[PDB]
Parts: sequence; structure tokens; C-alpha cells
Amino acid sequence: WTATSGSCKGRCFELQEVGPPDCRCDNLCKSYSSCCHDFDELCLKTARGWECTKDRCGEVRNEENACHCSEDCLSRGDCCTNYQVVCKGESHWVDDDCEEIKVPECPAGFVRPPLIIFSVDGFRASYMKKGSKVMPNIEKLRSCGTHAPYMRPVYPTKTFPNLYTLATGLYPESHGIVGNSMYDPVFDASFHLRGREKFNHRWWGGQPLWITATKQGVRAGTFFWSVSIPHERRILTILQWLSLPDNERPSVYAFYSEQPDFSGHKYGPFGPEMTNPLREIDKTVGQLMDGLKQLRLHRCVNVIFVGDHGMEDVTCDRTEFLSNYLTNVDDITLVPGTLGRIRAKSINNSKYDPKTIIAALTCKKPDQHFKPYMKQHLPKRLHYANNRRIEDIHLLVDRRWHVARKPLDVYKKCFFQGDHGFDNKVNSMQTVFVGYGPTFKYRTKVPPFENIELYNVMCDLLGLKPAPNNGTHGSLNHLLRTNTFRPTMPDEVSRPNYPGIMYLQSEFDLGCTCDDKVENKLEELNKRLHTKGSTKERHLLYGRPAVLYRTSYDILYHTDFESGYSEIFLMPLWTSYTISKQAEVSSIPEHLTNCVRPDVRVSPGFSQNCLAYKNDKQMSYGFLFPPYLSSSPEAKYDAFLVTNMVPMYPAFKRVWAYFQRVLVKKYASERNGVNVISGPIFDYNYDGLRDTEDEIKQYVEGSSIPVPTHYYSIITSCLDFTQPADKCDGPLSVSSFILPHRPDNDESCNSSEDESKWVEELMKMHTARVRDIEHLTGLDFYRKTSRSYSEILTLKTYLHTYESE
Ligand SMILES: *[C@@H]1O[C@H](CO)[C@@H](O[C@@H]2O[C@H](CO)[C@@H](O[C@@H]3O[C@H](CO[C@H]4O[C@H](CO)[C@@H](O)[C@H](O[C@H]5O[C@H](CO)[C@@H](O)[C@H](O)[C@@H]5O[C@H]5O[C@H](CO)[C@@H](O)[C@H](O)[C@@H]5O)[C@@H]4O)[C@@H](O)[C@H](O[C@H]4O[C@H](CO)[C@@H](O)[C@H](O)[C@@H]4O[C@H]4O[C@H](CO)[C@@H](O)[C@H](O)[C@@H]4O)[C@@H]3O)[C@H](O)[C@H]2NC(C)=O)[C@H](O)[C@H]1NC(C)=O
Ligand SMILES: CCCOc1ncc(-c2ccc(C(=O)NC)cc2[N+](=O)[O-])cc1C
Ligand SMILES: [Ca+2]
Ligand SMILES: [Ca+2]
Ligand SMILES: [Cl-]
Ligand SMILES: [K+]
Ligand code: NA
Ligand SMILES: [Zn+2]
Repeated sequence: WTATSGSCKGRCFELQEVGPPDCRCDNLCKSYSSCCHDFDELCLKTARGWECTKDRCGEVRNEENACHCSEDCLSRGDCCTNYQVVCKGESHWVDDDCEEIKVPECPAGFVRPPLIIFSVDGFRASYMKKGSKVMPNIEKLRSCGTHAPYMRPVYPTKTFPNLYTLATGLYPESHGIVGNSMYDPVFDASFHLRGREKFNHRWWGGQPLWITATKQGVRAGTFFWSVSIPHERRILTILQWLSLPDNERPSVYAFYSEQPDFSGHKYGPFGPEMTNPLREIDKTVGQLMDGLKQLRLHRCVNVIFVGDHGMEDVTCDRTEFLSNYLTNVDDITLVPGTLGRIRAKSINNSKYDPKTIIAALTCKKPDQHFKPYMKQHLPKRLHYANNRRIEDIHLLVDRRWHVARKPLDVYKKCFFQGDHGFDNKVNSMQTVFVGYGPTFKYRTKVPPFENIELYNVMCDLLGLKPAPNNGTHGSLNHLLRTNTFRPTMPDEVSRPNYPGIMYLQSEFDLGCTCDDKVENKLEELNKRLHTKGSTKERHLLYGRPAVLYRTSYDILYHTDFESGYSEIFLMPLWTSYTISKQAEVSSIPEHLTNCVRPDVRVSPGFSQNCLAYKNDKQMSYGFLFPPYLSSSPEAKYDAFLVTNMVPMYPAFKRVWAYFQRVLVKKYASERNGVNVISGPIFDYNYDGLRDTEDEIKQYVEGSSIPVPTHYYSIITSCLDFTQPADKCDGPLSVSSFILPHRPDNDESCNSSEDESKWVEELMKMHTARVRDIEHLTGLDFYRKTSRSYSEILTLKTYLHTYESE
């Protein structure tokens, strides 16, 4: 019930929300059907339009007008945005030459530069170049302020997931808004774009910027606008709030625009009908900037121009139907569109089986335009699994396509020419970032970054302390003139042991053999110094990684490679080696094919054994440092040490062997040498965090050798590839992957072909940030470089996407 009989007289767009059943006048009252009777009349005036004309100049104040051209309007803070241009011979903001803003130039009373977030739905990254002729305001913001070629949204590339990520710094799996449409098994409730349930506070986790600000004593304008409030009214409202007395005036504001997304759904991302929407957005920007300039706030305010996702071409004829794959199509519910989410229609059906559903959706048609996944098998870079609201079965849909249940769902619902929601590495999904103001840099391009990073910066811009989030704080310092947050390296928790020769061959009963029984003063001093660390400067280029948890491990040195060996997991946590441009691939000689050697530095009780692998019919084994790249026939023996061994499914061995034998050498040639750090990952509870011992769901049969869920590699070289990896003087260049450790290659539909036809494709899909690898291993890389910590932070958050230009 709402008792809509109160009034909005002097309450228009009140900042505090009044409690039911009293009537409301907040910018969200229309969406709850709870505005006072006189809201439209008093608060949504439209009389005479949005612009001053020559004849309105110096007029008599008529309170009915939407905005004013009277003499007293500047004091009232309620002029039309063009008042000074029309009536005082001033010029539009866009027509002024841009001058650097070395310091905030604010009116007296301002405790800090305010922040305006200008959000534009569906603003594809390419619109910046492709629409530059029709967006002079936006283009001035971009070229005078700080900008990125594009900003990467989060998956799923939808509105609410992305706007709430901006607001919180969190992955959707952590903030809860994991789609535009959701079911929560625990609440037994559903979340839709239409309706009431989307307003209930239990869906929304984390701590959004407006709450972060309020708790720390910074006042916030209300971020949301009811859909029927015209854009011009939103701008005038923000401008009005900026005129308030120092004690009531907010420090952070938000504007949202439904365009260009609304039009892009109808016309496609580049429909000729798209030029007008891009013009209107620019005009709106102009109005804001002209309004700020009237109030002397245009060299005081920080403006963030930001999109939620891009837009792709999608039509009805490009829809795949699950009814062409499944018989039991009515025992299932599907969340449809640019992503698939399948669950049972009824929990009382005990015959429904996810296993056979996946199988039935796997590589069934030669051109298939979606791929089924158990959520835990989705690429780790998507961070899309650890939430009860994400269904166990997910369909990653090809760019340009749709997935629906039955064909009736499509025609009983062609309407659209555009859509979005695909994998967030897809070019057409990229969106924009521009920052303009005294705290941002002047005329500066920065590299592409991810939207999870903005929350921290917005907090820096406001003098706030961020709530714990998934940004990496300091990784976007290069955006800022000042107010930079100065981060320290996390402290190492566990210090390594450095074991020497402590055990005799005969103490090992591992069930391993090696043909290593063939027999000098010059060359024996040489191997000693290698096992103490004479080549360590060569293979450990950026320091040893720090172990940020409590554990027991050993550093092991060798001619060709260095490792941190875990006595708890019985394998290395990491192995580090450098392959230079000139290095040569060799084979595994016949006599050493099944050779596994005891490591005399590590006790039998902390080693694996061959018998476990013999007795396990499913599991085989592999090596972290590849024997193929041994520097000499003698060094090659080191690669067969039981401490270099890790568990591998024969299906995964095909992947790993091709990566080690072919791809490593390929990258060394292309990149002028590479440093490689490789290791196992354990994430049985799919939270993106390193599992402790008691979380491991699978061991090698009849042993305590734990099975990794993934294998990573970090490949580093010099950004200036004229300098070889091992002698680099400048910035570094990195790419990484987190390969799922799977007993079959069902994910790659071409896996019965030669490895050169599918392997590198799989690796690309599983590309990763070093930071992803850090969360999953509890290690901290790049501890000793000649580079600044902020710059390293940026490097760690880099993602190599393999998307073209
Ligand atoms: C990205 O960044 C985020 C933010 O930093 C990272 O997530 C954090 O990770 C922490 C570790 O996983 C986690 O800490 C836990 O806190 C638990 C209490 O949680 C409440 O309080 C927080 C803080 O205010 C709040 O944010 C939470 O809100 C969640 O839950 C509701 C729904 O229930 C949602 O509204 C909201 O969206 C959010 O959901 C998300 O997070 C939770 C994780 O808590 C997930 O379950 C959801 O799927 C969703 O993703 C909560 O209101 C606390 O209970 C935990 O403590 C247990 O474990 C410790 C280990 O130290 C142990 O000592 C304790 O015994 C305890 O175990 C007991 O309970 C167990 C389970 O019932 C049981 O098995 C045991 O036997 C014990 O009885 C834990 O310390 C922190 O909450 C989240 N924060 C957020 C916002 O998600 C994230 O890791 C980052 N991602 C990456 C990849 O780096
Ligand atoms: C810094 C990000 C601010 O966070 C947000 N900003 C705007 C919205 C929002 C979403 C949809 C619509 C709409 O009209 N859809 C038809 C309107 C608004 N709105 O006006 O607020 C949501 C959020 C979380
Ligand atoms: Ca959107
Ligand atoms: Ca985990
Ligand atoms: Cl969705
Ligand atoms: K085996
Ligand atoms: Na296959
Ligand atoms: Zn949309």
C-alpha cells in the first residue's frame, strides 16, 4: 500500500528515501508505483523545452518552465544548460581549446573534486573511431583526458552483471547478479528484468560504491533513474544537486543511458539507424559539460565515460535448437540467448541425468555453434562457477548465434538484429573507458584493462578505502595524475629448505627403473656447482616466487631448471626455466623411455612412486621441465628425477607433450627466448582459490599423490624483442594459460586429428592472467625485477586474447 496523498512540494528528487506507506519523490519512485500525486506536475516539468532562445534571455521567472533563462537562475542553480551561450555570449565547452588541468579549480566550500559516472549501455569499443565525426563532445573528452582503446567487460556480457561489477569490483559469481535472469534454489525465488523481485536486497551482494562512500562519510547522489525520466531531466537534476549547500551536496553522481543498446538490438551494431542515437548521447554529454562550465565546475569535476558491454550482429535464422539434439527436451528448463544455462524442469524427476545431456550436446553436428560445459570446466578466466545461482550445465555460444529450447520459443515470443552476452574476450563485446578531470592524466592513452578494476580507482578518486574486491589495487595507477595508492609486496609466509645429498639410492623402493648405470675431476666439480645454483640466474629471471601460505617445500637446483618442491603435495608447486632463441629440441632416447630416478635430496617418504602409476589404469605421468629441451645428453638425466614428475591422464599427455615439444620452441624463436614457469593447480571446489589438502577429491590409486585439476604456464620475455629474454633492460611481455586436466579431449571436436590442428586452439581458449594463477596457487611472481611495482601489477593483470585487431 502507498498513501499517495502527501506532496512533493520542495521535495523533488530527495536524496534520502522515505518509508512506506508514505509517498515518495525520489528518482526511483515511478518504478515502484509510489510517487506522490503531484510528482509529474512539480518534478517532471517540460514546459518550453530544454534550451534557452534569444527571446527568453533575462525573462521573468515562470516556475512552470522545465529550465530557466531568467537573471536569478545561476543562484537558483536551475538554468538551461545553454543559458550562458545564448544570453551571455559564452561559448560551448566543446568549442574551447583544451587546456591541461594541473590542479582542481573548484568553488570555495568544495572539500574534494566530485565524481560523475556517465554510463552508456551497449557502447561498443569501435564506436569511438567509427562514430567520431558525429560525437564531438565525447571525442574531446577522449582526446584531452585519459583513455583506453577498449575496456573488457565481465562474462556474461550483460547489463546488470556488468553495471554491478563496475559498482562493486566483484566477479558476478561473488556479487550474485550472475545474469539478467536467475533462479536461486535456496530462496526458491526468481529474478527478472521485468517485475518487483529484482528490487529485493538479498540478491545484491558485496559493497557497491554508494554504500562504501556513505559509510565513510562521503555523500552520494542516488545512482538509479526510472526509465520514464528523460535524459535532459537527469542532467538538470545532477546539476541541481551540485548547487546545494556544502553540508548536503553529494560528492559522487551517476547518469545512465539506455542508448545505444536499445537501438542496437533493433538495427545491429552498425545499422545506418545507429547514427542518430550516437548523436543524442553526444548532445547529452555536451549539456552536462556546458552545465558544469556555467557553475564553474568544468575544471573541478572528474568525469568517467564508461560502457557496460558492446554489441554484435545476431539474427533469428542463426539460432540452434536443443530439440535437434535431445529427446527429453520437456524435462529441462533453459535460460536462452547468447548463453545457455540448463537445469531440470522438476527436482522430483530422478531420471534426469546431466551426464547424458552433455554427451548428447557434444560435437554432434559438424558446424555446431555452441559448446556444452560442466560449469567447473569453463575456462578459468571467466570466473563463472562459484555460485548456487549458476546452473551446473552451461552452453558457451558462438559469437553471432543464439540458443533456444524449441523453435516455438523463437516465433511465439523477426524482431532483433543485434545482441550481446557472449564470452568476454570477443571483440564485438568490448566497451569503452574515458576519464577526464584534474585527478586523471592529460592527453594519455593507457592499455586495455578489465572493468573489475574501476571500483578501486573510483574509491581512490574519492579518498575512500575499498571493500575487499577482485581488482588488483595499484594496477591502474598509470591512469592517475595523483591520489595514487602505493601498494607493498605481500610478505612471504613460508621459507624454503635447501636440501643437499641426504639419501642413498638403495633407500628408495619406488618401483622405478632407469638405464642410468654408465660412468673425471673437471666435470664433477661442474655438476656440483649446477646443483648449488650456478645457472640459477639464467633460469630464475625474476626471483623465486613467494609462497603466501603455511607449507613445507624445498628449492631444487639443476643445470637446466629450478623448482620449488612441495613435501605436502609430493610434486613441485612451480618449475622455472629459460629457453633461448638458439636452443635446440632433441628426442627422448630409447633406453630412457620409462626411466624415473630417485632424487637423493628428497626422502622416499616425500616422493612419488612408479608402482602407484602402474597400478592406476586411468592415470599416467608427465614432466614439468620437458626432457626434449635438455641442454646436453648429461643434463637430460635431471629431467627424469621423480621430483620433476606429475600425474597426467593419457588424453592430457597429448596436449602437454605437444606444448613442450613444439610450442615452447616456437615461442622462443618468435619472441627471442622465453622464460617458462609451469605447475599444477588444485581447485576441486571451483572457487578460483588454492585448495588446502583436505579439499582434494582425487588421488592416484592407492597412494597419497594428489591429482591436479589444472596445469598452468607463465611465458615471459622482453617487450622489445631485439633484446633476448635473459638480457632484458625494459618492460616485460607475458602470456599464460590454465589448462584443465581432463581424462578425455571431448572439449576439442578435432582431437582425433594431429595435435597441430587443435592443441594451440585449446590453449588459446584457456588463456589467463598471471593474477588468475596467483589466486589458484597462493604464489606471488615477479618479486625481483628492475621494474616499478605498479607496472608489474599491470603486467600481472594482462590477458593475451588472441583476438585480431
Ligand atoms: C573476489 O573477491 C571476493 C571478495 O573479497 C572474494 O570472496 C571472499 O572470499 C572469502 C573466502 O571465500 C569469504 O570469506 C568467508 O566469509 C564467510 C562469511 O561471509 C559473509 O560475510 C561476507 C563479508 O561481509 C559477505 O560478503 C558474504 O556474502 C556472501 O553470501 C551471500 C549469500 O550467502 C551473498 O549475498 C553474497 O553475494 C556473498 O556470496 C558470495 O560469497 C560466498 C562466500 O562467503 C559464496 O558462498 C557465494 O557462492 C558467493 O560467491 C557473507 O554474508 C565465512 O562464513 C567463511 O568462513 C568459513 O571458512 C573459514 C576459512 O577461514 C573457516 O575458518 C570457518 O570455519 C568458516 O567455515 C564455516 O562454514 C563453512 C560453510 O558453511 C563450513 O564448511 C565450516 O565447517 C564452518 O562451519 C569465509 O571466511 C568472503 O565472504 C568472500 N566475499 C565475497 C563478497 O564473496 C573472492 O574469493 C575473490 N575471488 C577471487 C577469484 O579471487
Ligand atoms: C556505476 C554503475 C551504476 O550501477 C547501475 N547503474 C544503472 C543501472 C540501471 C540498469 C538498467 C536500467 C534500465 O532502464 N533498463 C531498461 C536503468 C538503470 N538506472 O537508471 O540506474 C543499474 C546499476 C547497477
Ligand atoms: Ca546493457
Ligand atoms: Ca579452491
Ligand atoms: Cl542471462
Ligand atoms: K597408468
Ligand atoms: Na574430441
Ligand atoms: Zn542489451
